[PDB]
Amino acid sequence: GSRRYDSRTTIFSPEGRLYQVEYALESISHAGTAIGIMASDGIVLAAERKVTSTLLEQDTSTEKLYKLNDKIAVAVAGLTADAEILINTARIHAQNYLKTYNEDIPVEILVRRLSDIKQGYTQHGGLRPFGVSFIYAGYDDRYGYQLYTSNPSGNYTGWKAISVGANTSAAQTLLQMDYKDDMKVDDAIELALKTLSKTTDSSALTYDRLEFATIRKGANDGEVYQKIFKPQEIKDILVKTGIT
Amino acid sequence: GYDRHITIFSPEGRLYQVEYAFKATNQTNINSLAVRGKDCTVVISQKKVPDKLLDPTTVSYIFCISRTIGMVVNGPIPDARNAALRAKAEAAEFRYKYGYDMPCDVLAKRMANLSQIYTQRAYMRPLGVILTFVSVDEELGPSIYKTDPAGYYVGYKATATGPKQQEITTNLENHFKKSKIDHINEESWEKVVEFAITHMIDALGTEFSKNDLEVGVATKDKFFTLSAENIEERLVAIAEQ
Amino acid sequence: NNYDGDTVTFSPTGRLFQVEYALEAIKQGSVTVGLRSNTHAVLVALKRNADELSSYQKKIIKCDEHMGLSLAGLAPDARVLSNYLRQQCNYSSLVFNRKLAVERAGHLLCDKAQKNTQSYGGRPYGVGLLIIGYDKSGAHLLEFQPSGNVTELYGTAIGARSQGAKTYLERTLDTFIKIDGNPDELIKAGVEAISQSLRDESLTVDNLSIAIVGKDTPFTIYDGEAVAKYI
Amino acid sequence: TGYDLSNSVFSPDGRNFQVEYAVKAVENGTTSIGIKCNDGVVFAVEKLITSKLLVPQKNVKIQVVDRHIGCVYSGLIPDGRHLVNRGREEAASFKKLYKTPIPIPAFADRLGQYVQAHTLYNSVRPFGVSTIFGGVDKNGAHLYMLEPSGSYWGYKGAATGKGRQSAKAELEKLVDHHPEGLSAREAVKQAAKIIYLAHEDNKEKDFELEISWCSLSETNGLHKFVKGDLLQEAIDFAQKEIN
Amino acid sequence: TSIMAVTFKDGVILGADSRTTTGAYIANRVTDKLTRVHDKIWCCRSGSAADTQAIADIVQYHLELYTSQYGTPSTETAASVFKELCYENKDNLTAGIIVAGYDDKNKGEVYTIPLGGSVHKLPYAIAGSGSTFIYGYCDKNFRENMSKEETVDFIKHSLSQAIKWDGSSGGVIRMVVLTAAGVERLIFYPDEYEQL
Amino acid sequence: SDPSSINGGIVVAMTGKDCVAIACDLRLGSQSLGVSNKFEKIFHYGHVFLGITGLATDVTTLNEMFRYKTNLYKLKEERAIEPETFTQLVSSSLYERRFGPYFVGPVVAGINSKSGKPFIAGFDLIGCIDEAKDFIVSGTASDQLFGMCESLYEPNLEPEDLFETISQALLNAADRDALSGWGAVVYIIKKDEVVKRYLKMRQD
Amino acid sequence: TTIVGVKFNNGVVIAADTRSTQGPIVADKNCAKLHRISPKIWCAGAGTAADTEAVTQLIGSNIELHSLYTSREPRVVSALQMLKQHLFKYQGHIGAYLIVAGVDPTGSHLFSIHAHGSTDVGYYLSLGSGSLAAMAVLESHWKQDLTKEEAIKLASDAIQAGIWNDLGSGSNVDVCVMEIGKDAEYLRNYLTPNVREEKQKSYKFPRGTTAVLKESIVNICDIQEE
Amino acid sequence: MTDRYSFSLTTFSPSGKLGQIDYALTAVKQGVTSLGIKATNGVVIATEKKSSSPLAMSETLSKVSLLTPDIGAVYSGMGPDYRVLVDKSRKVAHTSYKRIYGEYPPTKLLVSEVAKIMQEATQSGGVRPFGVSLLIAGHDEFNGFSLYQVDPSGSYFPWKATAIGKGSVAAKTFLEKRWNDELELEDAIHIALLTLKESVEGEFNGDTIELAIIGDENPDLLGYTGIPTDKGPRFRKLTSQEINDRLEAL
Amino acid sequence: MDIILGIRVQDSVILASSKAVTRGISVLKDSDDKTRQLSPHTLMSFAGEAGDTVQFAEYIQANIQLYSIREDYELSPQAVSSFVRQELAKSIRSRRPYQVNVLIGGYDKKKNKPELYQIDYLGTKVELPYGAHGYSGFYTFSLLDHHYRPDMTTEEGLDLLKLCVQELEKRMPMDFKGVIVKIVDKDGIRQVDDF
Repeated sequence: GSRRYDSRTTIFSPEGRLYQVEYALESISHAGTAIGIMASDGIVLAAERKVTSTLLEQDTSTEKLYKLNDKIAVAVAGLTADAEILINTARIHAQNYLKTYNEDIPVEILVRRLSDIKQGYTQHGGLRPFGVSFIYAGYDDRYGYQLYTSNPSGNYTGWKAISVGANTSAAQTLLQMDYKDDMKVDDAIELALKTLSKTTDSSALTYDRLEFATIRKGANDGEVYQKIFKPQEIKDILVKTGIT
Repeated sequence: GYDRHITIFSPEGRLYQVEYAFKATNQTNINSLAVRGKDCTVVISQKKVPDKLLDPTTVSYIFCISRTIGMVVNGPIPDARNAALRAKAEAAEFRYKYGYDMPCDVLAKRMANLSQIYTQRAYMRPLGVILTFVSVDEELGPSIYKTDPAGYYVGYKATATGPKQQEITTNLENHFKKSKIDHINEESWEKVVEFAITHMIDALGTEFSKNDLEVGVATKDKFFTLSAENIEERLVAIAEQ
Repeated sequence: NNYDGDTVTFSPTGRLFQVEYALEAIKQGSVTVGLRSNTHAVLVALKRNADELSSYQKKIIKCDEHMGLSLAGLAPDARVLSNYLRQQCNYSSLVFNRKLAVERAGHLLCDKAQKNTQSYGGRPYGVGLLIIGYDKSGAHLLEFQPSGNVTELYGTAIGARSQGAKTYLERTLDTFIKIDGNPDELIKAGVEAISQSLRDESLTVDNLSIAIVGKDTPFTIYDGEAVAKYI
Repeated sequence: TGYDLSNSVFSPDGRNFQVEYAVKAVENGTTSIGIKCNDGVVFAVEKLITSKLLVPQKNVKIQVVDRHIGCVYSGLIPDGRHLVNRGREEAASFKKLYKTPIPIPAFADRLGQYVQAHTLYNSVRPFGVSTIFGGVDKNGAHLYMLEPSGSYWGYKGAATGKGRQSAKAELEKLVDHHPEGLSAREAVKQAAKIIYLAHEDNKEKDFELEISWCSLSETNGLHKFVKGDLLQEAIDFAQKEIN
Repeated sequence: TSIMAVTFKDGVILGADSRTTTGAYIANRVTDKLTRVHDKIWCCRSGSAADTQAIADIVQYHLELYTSQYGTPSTETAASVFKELCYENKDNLTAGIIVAGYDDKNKGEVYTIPLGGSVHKLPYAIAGSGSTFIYGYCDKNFRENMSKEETVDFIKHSLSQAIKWDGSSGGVIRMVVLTAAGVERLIFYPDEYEQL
Repeated sequence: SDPSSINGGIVVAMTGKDCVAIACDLRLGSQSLGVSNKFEKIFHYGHVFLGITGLATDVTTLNEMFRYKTNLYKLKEERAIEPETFTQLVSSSLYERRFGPYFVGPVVAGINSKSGKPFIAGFDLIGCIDEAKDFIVSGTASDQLFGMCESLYEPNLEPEDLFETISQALLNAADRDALSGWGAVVYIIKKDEVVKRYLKMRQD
Repeated sequence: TTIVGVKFNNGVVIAADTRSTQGPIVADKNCAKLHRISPKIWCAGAGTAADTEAVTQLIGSNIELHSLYTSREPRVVSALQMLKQHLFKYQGHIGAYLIVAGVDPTGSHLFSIHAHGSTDVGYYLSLGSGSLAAMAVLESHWKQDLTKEEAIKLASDAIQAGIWNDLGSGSNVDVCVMEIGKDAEYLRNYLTPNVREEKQKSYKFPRGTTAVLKESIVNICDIQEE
Repeated sequence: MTDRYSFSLTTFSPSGKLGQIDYALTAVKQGVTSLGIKATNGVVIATEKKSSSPLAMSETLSKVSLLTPDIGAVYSGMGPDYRVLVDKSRKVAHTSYKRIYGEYPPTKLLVSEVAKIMQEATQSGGVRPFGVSLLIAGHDEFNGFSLYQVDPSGSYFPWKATAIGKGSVAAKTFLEKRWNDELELEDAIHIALLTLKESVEGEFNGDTIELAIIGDENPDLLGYTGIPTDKGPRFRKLTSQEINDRLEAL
Repeated sequence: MDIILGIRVQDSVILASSKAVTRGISVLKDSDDKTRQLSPHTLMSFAGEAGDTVQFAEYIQANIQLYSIREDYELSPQAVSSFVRQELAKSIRSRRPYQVNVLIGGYDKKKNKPELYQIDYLGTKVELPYGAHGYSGFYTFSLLDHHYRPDMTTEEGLDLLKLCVQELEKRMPMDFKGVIVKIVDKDGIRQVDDF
């Protein structure tokens, strides 16, 4: 009947590799670059927009930096439509954990669940996996500042700075060169843009092609303040570092 | 290339399984006409019994979907029976949920959406029929809505379906540029049956016996088909003139 | 070929290869022969075994007190269709207090085989049955085919080199059907009938299996040392 | 092509190749006919005798539905016996819900929809039979023939199976000579004659005749098997025409 | 409620009250009880208004479907639909329905379905809470094959009594005449029958 | 048993001139025995205030219920939910469990940001909207507040006068009731800031 | 609670009182009972206050959808027939009693509908707790051929009689007139019968009457940079 | 039976493209041109009603639709695929956001729910992606006027003005020259007619052009006048007579 | 029913529960602990319906311990209370409820503060300086008001607790046969052997 049309996506190849996983990664190297630099007292998230025109509305726009709850944000690299389903079960799962324990969910648990959901899509069901990679940038009280990435495999690991999207080889080479561990949020701001000026496909880096975001311990009391920069604050930070 | 065996966008953007379905319809060499009167809608359809063994009356292509929406079908007759059984169920279901008689618009838009579902799922072939609903609506007066195996439907001042439709189409275009109205004017509905038959004789180039036509008239309050004597009466009145 | 993938496909001439292949499975099996008169019905069965140390496989299944069948071919499929007949023979005896007529049992198998080769993801059954039985209207002998067809016969064989015994029974048709009232002679006509199909493997007293049911005889099976009388 | 490998895939011609192969499975079967009498219907079937082992007149291939519809099919006997079995449930749930025996023009649609459903989906085979059914109800006699498309119509007379080219012509002689109406008693004689002539293609193996009829005047609207003196009187008329 | 239906020479006539009481207070004093469920197969409701209306909707839906597939329903049929819902759900729905109908073949016919769910063909029928008070009057005075002018007067007299003795009936009497000619509504105000 | 008088409590809310106030008592009983005096009935999401009286366990469930829905709301639309909308949300959530209700009687109070119009709303068990321009009351001594408030209230009070009224209203009704007392909390909501005052009242 | 509906030659007017109560306590002195299914089908509810508010919205949605899908003014008989089906599926636990009035192309209509599902057509219906006091007033002066003026005066009089003679009724009179081919006219607070006389002696306390223990400030904002 | 259509028809190809979705966008480039311009006090969206015959009446057919009382839509591509999406969207505004908040969704939230129907059409088993791109104009009180484009992959972006269809390349470059930020509603309409006159070869008059604005509020369609808390539709579709008037004033 | 007392001193929680178990007219067994250790710093005592107790204690103890293996991080005693409250609230709407009252005593090593929680069978959580359930809160709440101070040490609190039980011995009309006492504090969980 319909035996013929099956792609049989989920079987191994003779080498021991999952075909659909290897492709999804290649697809993800076409999406605009995203970079995370973790410092002692905060996290920077800078992502290079894709699609731009003098006729595109930019100020209200939001295509790569999404907020999950109070203290955790992500950056998307890949199919923005596919990701929008994985962002909605992340929020739901977060508040469901707040409903049952009365604590902000630990960063380790909210990562581990979105990787099980990715893994479970290559295990069975014959569906093509999501084409997404996340940079989970989050803060709990247990370990302080954390970074995580996941891949359409499911596998996830922690990083002090990492790149996904285009020129991850080129961007990862620069980042190893300049990273240091005494860094502060304002040095990391400077490094994240310095890496994006060199890897950019643009003839010149410009404020209207950036999505920028910090999570600082800074801000009143002990509480943590997440700040997705306005389009206008990015023009100021871009003259401050003197790239323009 | 499995795109000519199920409905997935071809490399070109087409849906080859749907473009094929249209050429499956035009094969019965039946030519259908539907024109509007002032207070009625006439539809005349060729009937062709091939062998003397088939009983003449059971062969038919006009169905009575409700009390005021008749539907003349063009295509292979099993798909028509399938499309007819399902349309009758909806005209009942409508009157049960909302308590008034399913207007024609609404029925044509329901079948359209039902057609679409079959070109979206990979496990049903589209229907191989063109459906032409005719009614005297309660609100909008005389109506015709012709629906396709893509899902497309649209209103009509008058329509023609079949292999030889090109002859009838261009004959209708000529008449409505002369008269400068959207509908055959003549007041009684017998004069509009006369008018329909005369444009069929011209288009196809051939005259009609009374066994070769099957006729359906929608006036407000009832839809009916005309018997072999009431057809004979029109035929003799056209030959007089 | 190309059309023998599934049973959903008619071939370009109309044949259903998956159903003609299932037929093959009965020509691999052992011969069994069935005949009947008006008073009694009889199955003579060649039991087959593997190597020496093997014991012979049972080819005769008791279905009820008045009905049983023998199988030829796939022994796992026979036990799935005889389980389904068992439930039917109870279902009749409890709800209508009525010994299930043989003519009906045949039409139930017919219907069950049809639904199983139309479904996508089924498989035709690969086994033949001779179903004998004695009801209100007398004795019957049915041949069941995996196609579905149930045919009522006076005698028949199925299996390997069946043709030898199928012929023998159409010459002797007038004589073994008139053997009424003597169960002993109807068994002897059937032992002869199975010796035409045998080429090698002379009968033994552990090789042969006989069932006989009739007007005055609940369904009984003779194995082992109980078939020393009929060789 | 490749438009034939699976069911309900259109070709460029519009043809549905799987259904066209199904018609070839009907043409392989044995011959059957139906005469629409003036007040009833007559059914006739050619049952090939394959062996002398077969018991005579116990493998009857005419099946009744409810208590006033005769069905007789050609092609693959299993496919049909499942179509009839299903027809019996549709008819018993009509008589349950409206408490009146199901009209014959209605019973025709319900069987068509069930066949037709097996050319929508691409995972169940089309049916490999053509059924000729009918009987008597409040309006009178109806005779229908059903193909593996789902296409059925009324017929003055119908025939399917291998010998159908012969029989369509012979049937036609009896409709031109009697516009008045071939009367019910006369049609049992004629049925046997037609089957005996259409049997000249299959004249290799002897056959057995079986007639049944549903008639308003004769059996009061029920369905019975013509038998005994009346079946024997017909068989004699048929042997007299071919010799 | 007090309803009756009476066959006669040319067809059938249905009669009904129009009072609908909830306790002692009269909620609505002009309630149509004679409802059309096809073009010549009418019915009369009595019992729990909520329950009969539900059964009449589903009958009017079944029969509109039945007409577009099988042709004209006989009156027998429409009766058996009513029956099938009353009897499957007899636990809750409390409905007593008279189905009167006219073909051209078999002229007038009356079926009554009491609370259990049991069709019964009768030459007249009565139901409702005020029926008890006219069982005697109806049985002496009925005659098969009355004149249309004579029947009307025989139903008008009966319900005149069924209103006078029962507190749960009253108001205008409606009558619906089912004949070959079609449907004709009649109405009789309380001054046309209380004076009598 | 009365599913509402197991725990008691009373909530009262008043408008003024460009400000609102919502206040309650802090007792939590299990019929005769008093258990705790720390139990608060008033919660805030964004700048909208919700008081909930009744069965104590459904106060805790229905507070963590509404914190869930509004957090999700605040992540999509990117602004705290307004009081006018939030009132439809309370109502729809309750009626969702029409059969076997939450035994509560929520009270909304806040100032709508766009317009500056102060806004209060009341509820009952199933969930109807009591709309008032005066004051909303709720709880087991809701009969006593209705009479109390109506005598005191004068339309348009300035924020520091409103604070006196809603005190006398709540203090008197608690000591005429056998399920309220043990302190009281009063919020004064203005657009810029919120000022919370704990009251010294009698411990009888 | 008192609700009347009076048909007249050119349209239909539906009037109510504004008093909503919860027990022997008057919860609200203005809460209108007139709801809006669709722009020319109005209805009003008696019985449980949460059933009539919720079940007009569950029919509001489905009737607005259906209105865009046909591209047509949504008939009254549509809402009447869809309400009936929802209330019968719960076997009359939902205690909702509505007067559904309105206009559409076919003409004016007016129905009542009881908890279980029984409906009534009428030329003038009343429903509610003081519905009996209203019913009397109608039976006295209603005639045919009422003009638009007389009917309003009639309807509002019936609601008045409910106010003076029933306890559950009170407060103000609301009206809504729907004519054929014009927009419905909602006359919110059409008649003030009784106003609250001014208090004999104003009551207003000095400041510092209340005794206080603490004061704190509650945070209602996103923390900011320092 | 055992229907085995669970495996999706879309699979990742060895080149890092999602095959079916690419093709979908070819068929969107064959659809008829449509464009939208966002101004200071409104949006306009317009298209050409392709009338296939003179017998056909494209009046009964619509390529612009009401989704809520304040959110319209227009489209490019497959007729059918459009009509069933407008019916899911009308439904899901009500079931999942209007009942349970009492308010019509804000424009940027509805688009999110519509972007979720596209996703499920390309993820789940046995379906093919939709053959359309929507432009969704709308107004809500906190973000003002907004215009959105939705793709058949699921992605949506907010545009200052934009075109999709056959002459999308020639239309987008003519909009960048004529667009600025000061545009009122009247001037943007006149820039919308000029841009459509390039891409339309045949008839160009009020009977064959469909044009609809999200603009100032209307209290004339309100329909139940006599209540200050309501404000009525912001969407108003310009009729045939109105459209010929802005061609005299061309 | 059966007595459970909880008093939170300056650096520990003390939980005291009765030995006796009364099935039938006999006192069947009178040494059986009525308390399950959840984790090395949280102790949960429980009392209520027959047999429901054991089932609702081992159930909770399984999820807390599946959570300590998963993260290698002992849940705070603040969390553990809201998880027991979540279950009890679900049970009241179910076909058959769980009538179990719990005192959760725990030493939070995060802030070096002990905490006591009371959840009753309806499902109401409240932080308390001392609590009880049943009829015990009727005899002791008036004695703890007079003597308890927040600065007491463990040695002092036990002398207050010896007095509370001596109040129950006079007025209670039921054997409970003295208590078992367990202390939760920063050093772990120990059992006071004496009365």
